[PDB]
Amino acid sequence: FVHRDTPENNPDTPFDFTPENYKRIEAIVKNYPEGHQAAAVLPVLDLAQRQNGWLPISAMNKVAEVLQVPPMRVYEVATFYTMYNRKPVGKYHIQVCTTTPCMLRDSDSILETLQRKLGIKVGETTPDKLFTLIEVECLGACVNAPMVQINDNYYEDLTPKDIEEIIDELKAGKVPKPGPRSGRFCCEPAGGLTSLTEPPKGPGFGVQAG
Amino acid sequence: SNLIEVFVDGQSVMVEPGTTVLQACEKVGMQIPRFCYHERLSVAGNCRMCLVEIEKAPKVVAACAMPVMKGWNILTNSEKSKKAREGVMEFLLANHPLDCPICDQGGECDLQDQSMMFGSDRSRFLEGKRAVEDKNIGPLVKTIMTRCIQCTRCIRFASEIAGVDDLGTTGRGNDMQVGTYIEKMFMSELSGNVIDICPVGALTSKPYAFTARPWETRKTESIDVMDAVGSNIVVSTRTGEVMRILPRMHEDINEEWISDKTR
Amino acid sequence: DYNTYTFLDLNLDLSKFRLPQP
Amino acid sequence: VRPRSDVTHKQLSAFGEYVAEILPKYVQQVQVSCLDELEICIHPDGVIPTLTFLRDHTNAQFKSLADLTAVDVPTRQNRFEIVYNLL
Amino acid sequence: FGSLKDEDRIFTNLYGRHDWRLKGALRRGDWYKTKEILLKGPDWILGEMKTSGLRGRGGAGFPTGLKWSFMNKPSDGRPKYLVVNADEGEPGTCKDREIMRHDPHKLVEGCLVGGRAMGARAAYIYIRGEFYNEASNLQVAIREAYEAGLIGKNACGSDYDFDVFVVRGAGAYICGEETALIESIEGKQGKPRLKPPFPADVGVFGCPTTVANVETVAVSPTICRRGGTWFAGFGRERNSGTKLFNISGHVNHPCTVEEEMSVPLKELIEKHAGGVTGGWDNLLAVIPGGSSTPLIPKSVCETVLMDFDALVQAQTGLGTAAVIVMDRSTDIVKAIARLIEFYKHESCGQCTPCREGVDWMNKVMARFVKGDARPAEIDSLWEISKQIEGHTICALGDGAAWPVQGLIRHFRPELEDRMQRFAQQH
Amino acid sequence: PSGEERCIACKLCEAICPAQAITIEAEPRADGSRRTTRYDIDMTKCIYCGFCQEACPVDAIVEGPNFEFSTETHEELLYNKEKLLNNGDKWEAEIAANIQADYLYR
Amino acid sequence: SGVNNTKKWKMEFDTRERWENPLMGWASTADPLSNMVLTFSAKEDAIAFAEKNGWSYDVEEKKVPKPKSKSYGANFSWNK
Amino acid sequence: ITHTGQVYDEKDYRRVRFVDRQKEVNENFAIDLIAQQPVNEVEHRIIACDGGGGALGHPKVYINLDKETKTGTCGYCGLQFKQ
Amino acid sequence: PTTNPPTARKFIWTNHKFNVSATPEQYVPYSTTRKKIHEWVPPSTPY
Ligand SMILES: Cc1cc2nc3c(=O)[nH]c(=O)nc-3n(C[C@H](O)[C@H](O)[C@H](O)COP(=O)(O)O)c2cc1C
Ligand code: SF4
Ligand code: SF4
Ligand code: SF4
Ligand code: FES
Ligand code: FES
Ligand SMILES: [Zn+2]
Repeated sequence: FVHRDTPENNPDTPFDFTPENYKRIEAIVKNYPEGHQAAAVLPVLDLAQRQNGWLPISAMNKVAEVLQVPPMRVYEVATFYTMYNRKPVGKYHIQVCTTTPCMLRDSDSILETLQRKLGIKVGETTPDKLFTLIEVECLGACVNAPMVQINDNYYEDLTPKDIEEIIDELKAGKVPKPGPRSGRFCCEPAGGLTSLTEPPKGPGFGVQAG
Repeated sequence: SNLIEVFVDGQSVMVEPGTTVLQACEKVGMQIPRFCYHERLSVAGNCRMCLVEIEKAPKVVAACAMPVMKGWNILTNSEKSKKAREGVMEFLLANHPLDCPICDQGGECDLQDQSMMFGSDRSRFLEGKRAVEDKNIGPLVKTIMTRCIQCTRCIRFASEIAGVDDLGTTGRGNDMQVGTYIEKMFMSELSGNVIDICPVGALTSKPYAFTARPWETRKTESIDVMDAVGSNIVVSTRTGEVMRILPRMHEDINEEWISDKTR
Repeated sequence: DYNTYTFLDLNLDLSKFRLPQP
Repeated sequence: VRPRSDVTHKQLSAFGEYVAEILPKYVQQVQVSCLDELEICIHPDGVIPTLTFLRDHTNAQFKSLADLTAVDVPTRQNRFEIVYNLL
Repeated sequence: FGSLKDEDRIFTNLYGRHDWRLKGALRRGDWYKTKEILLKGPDWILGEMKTSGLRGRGGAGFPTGLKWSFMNKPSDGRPKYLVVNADEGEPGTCKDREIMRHDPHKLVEGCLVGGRAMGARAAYIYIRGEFYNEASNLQVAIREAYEAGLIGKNACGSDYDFDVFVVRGAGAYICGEETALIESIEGKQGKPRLKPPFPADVGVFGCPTTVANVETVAVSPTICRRGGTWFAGFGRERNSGTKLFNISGHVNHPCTVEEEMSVPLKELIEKHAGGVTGGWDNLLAVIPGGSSTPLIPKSVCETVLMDFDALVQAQTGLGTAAVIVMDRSTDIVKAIARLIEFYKHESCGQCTPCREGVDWMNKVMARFVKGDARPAEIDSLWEISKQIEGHTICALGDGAAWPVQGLIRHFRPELEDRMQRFAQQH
Repeated sequence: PSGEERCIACKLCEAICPAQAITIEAEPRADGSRRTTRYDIDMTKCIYCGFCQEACPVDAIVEGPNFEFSTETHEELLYNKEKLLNNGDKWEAEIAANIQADYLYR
Repeated sequence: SGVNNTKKWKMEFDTRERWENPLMGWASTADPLSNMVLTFSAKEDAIAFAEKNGWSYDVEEKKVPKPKSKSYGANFSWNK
Repeated sequence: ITHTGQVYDEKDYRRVRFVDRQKEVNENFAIDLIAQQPVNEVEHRIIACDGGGGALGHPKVYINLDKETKTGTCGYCGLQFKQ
Repeated sequence: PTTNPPTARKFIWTNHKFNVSATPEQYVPYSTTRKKIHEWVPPSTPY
């Protein structure tokens, strides 16, 4: 965790919120109590990443100024959490869940599939910088155990082949039907509803007086 | 009024409401082994080396951070509060690099002594250690920070006693390194105090790097003449030439701190 | 389908509704 | 951890009381260390009397003087602490 | 016992099947007595919670009523606040992802119903940043509700004024912790605080605050509607109500279904969800509450029932009630080993016992999977485990120690053999 | 073996010497390494206890086999770093063999 | 941060010449009472030693850290 | 002259000591002898220098060779290692 | 030494010497530390 200034990643890279982004930043600040703008660090820093995936040291510095917070503070938040890249990242940035729940449902296979599918090893990115493979931890969506988070979307309940299919979709074209590419709807009993089979209830039902 | 009575091993000391468990032991005279707690620095609870055992309580409490309550008996030397130290010292030492004959805070270590007094005689960490890249924080403080026990007293002093607010924690897990994210020197007066306040010898003084070793230093108590605050100071002399000037506490004038100029 | 700014921009839209600050 | 027999810490303790009772005019304190060693403490005037009783008493014959020493506690008003160890 | 009726279930929109938007919610009649309830007052609402017997529903199951009550004390000039943690990080938990995504509204009225109970000025919902799409769903739902005037000034016809906000998480399991959610909300690093300044007393921004699992906030409006008794009836004694159960790993149909808490475990997998993959005989072990809780081996599973009292008798925690099941086809030594890897990549490092201790167990656990370590090392990890258990500033160190303790407690012979296997081939 | 003197001036050889014989003062060498500017064993003061051999962490100071170093003048007996380092170079082969034989015991 | 060496009073004689030695550069001292520091439990007893031994004395009052109020809650103050 | 540039001034009289005698110095100087040893190109971020010979060497220490620019140097041997 | 020779380490001497005490090769002890208190040399330029 040390930013050794590099021509690419260093403040020479000027950063400034697009006019629109600044508007967004203002709203973010409004949510928090007045006199507590500092609380908007995480949200604002994220917006910066939205603007530039790299989130260079310059960006961190801008965040600090915008929120009038000590520069170090921005650094601490950035280096603490993990959803912040702090480096250049692939256009797609797929992340494979490898906690025990997923692994127990064979997550490792998916990762291996990706490694050669992508041709790139985990912790590394494709030459075109289209895809960055990362072994991320529990991303929620454990029920659909085999699961990976490509960018923001959550592709779930995927069998090795499915991903290859998805990756191809990503490689040519866009928006490859993000979601559980399986028969189940969300996290329902795969075979058939074990409950909630009957219609939902109605307003006022079994309500105690007042 | 405003005088609770808490028992430290049944000594019925009486303390103002608000006193911490560590403070209650101090007035009886007992001293909780402590790291990350400095009197003039905010309580942080990072080390948890001060765990004590209030009587009739399921878990041990954090001395430096637990408001004492009426009736409590501290059981500072209880078999439990010794396992709670024999097992913490196991951890601080596990990731520690044993270069005590490099660490010029050799005899000035609150971690060997608190280990020689309150910890175990051996080690069980058969696994490998960690190493953290050093930092050129400045021309006065040599940060061989692979020594750091992540006690966050620097980050406090550098924010609370001095208003630098630069030093900060970076990352999570066992590679939380407490060094400036970008390499910006810690340039401020009051800077050298970090040396005196880091109990570990991670960051120490670069001029007084390896000129001496504390048992030898004869210590004469004198007065700061560089500035008109007249801060109290102790001049450490070996075989007749001054080796170091470090602060000695004067409540009213310099309360444990001295300027970068006068040291 | 949602855009990278959905969360933030939607929120800004909600700003008007957002009750007065402390 | 050294092995400690409380037989001695009891025997010696009792003797201490016996000496004290027999020589109450001089014995000020009589303690047994955790190391099973008795250490009657006597007013300086009781030097002659307390020793003689120990050298010549059937229930306490302390014939030889192992050592006579004087620790010096400068803080203590009475600087020296003459200590006589007998066998 | 078990066998809750769909009619008596709380989130009918579970599994979707009904518009998660307001309309579907109106047919659900989720916003039916909200004005009335708030009109009843903070006390009455909190009272219903006590009568309910509703426990935490999140990680440690503290009585909800008493907890919320701790901030029902008079305001000292600082605005009180509501924080609804939706981090949902505990490995195996997709429990919350449902309410948020499928039934966002239930939580919205949960927030204001809960809000007047604590007299909170406003509520901030910390949905994990990972779930970006999930966030998209709730503020659409929150936006609908204000447009309606259900929330905001003149909330649902009540003079009560409550504002609900959504905060972005940033991929941290620890953010979930009660004192650490706050600091992330405060904008500092997500590092828990010590409990002596309790969360109600020192709040976010120094203003009294309270933190609830999203499930806990969501059920409060329906429990007030159905009354504490109806709810309290479903559970067993202290353990009460019906808690959603998420079964993942080595089960024929992994799914999240809400069932009467105190439902027998052998039955949970048997009736809802699906049969243990390979037959109930193929059950090496199951971790009832998620990664933090100790796994229980099959002998106990047939008998044990999912309620917090029964589990604590069993030495395990109901926790998030995430059932992870391990067939006889899994290297548990490696299964638990990745959970310790799950915790070294995640603990904040603020406290000495967790920082070095969790890394120390990770190193020993990796050697244990290989079998390189000798048999005597196994009981050492035990001793390393309890040093971490009682000394940590937060509960995660509590949580890291328990799976290690479970592996040694019931699977000590298997680890010894892995010890033996490597020694033989030299 | 490389040629870097073993002593790193921790100075506990000075601390445990019973006779006050060893005098060590140090400063960071240009390389940046820790080294002793002056290491003086007063052999007339030394009572050859062998604790220094014991205490050294890098085992830089050793009790060498030679016993025949009788000297015409008292000053020759006082030894600075250069004499001891030279003594070390002359007897290193046997010192290494001796330490080789007895280290398992220690 | 240990305070076990700030407990007992000590009386120390005034420091004197420490000239360098020409042959070996060792420090050399002509003052016999230099390294002597006697330890006395209480201020009254130490003053007595100086008076009967005839050495001049200049006692310095003990200065103990003043009580300081600390509470973890403060660090999370609405407005500090 | 000596390891530390200890050279009695042209006027100092301790030079009388060296009159009719050899001022003992060692040709083999460490500052130089360590330099000769080449940087060890290890392939792991952190490596350990036990000192060579284990118990017959120096206290074991781990060096972080992460800094790409510089090379890790054992506070004991002076041996340098680079990744 | 012939049977098992000793380890050579490229600093160890090749010509070992006997007692050089009466001969002029003898150790003459000297302080190896450099000066400590440097002094203000006057100005050589007449004011
Ligand atoms: C490491 C750690 C992670 C946690 N993660 C979560 C979480 O994802 N969701 C949650 O509701 N509670 C979590 N908790 C528990 C919370 O700190 C807190 O006790 C709980 O949210 C209180 O809600 P309740 O009153 O509804 O039980 C976690 C606790 C710890 C120590
Ligand atoms: S700090 Fe320096 S001295 Fe204290 S233990 Fe670590 S290394 Fe040895
Ligand atoms: S540097 Fe010294 S003070 Fe700052 S954290 Fe590391 S140890 Fe504690
Ligand atoms: S000799 Fe051994 S002990 Fe004495 S200083 Fe040099 S290294 Fe440390
Ligand atoms: S472990 Fe992969 S989804 Fe939670
Ligand atoms: S001193 Fe008690 S927490 Fe560090
Ligand atoms: Zn080395």
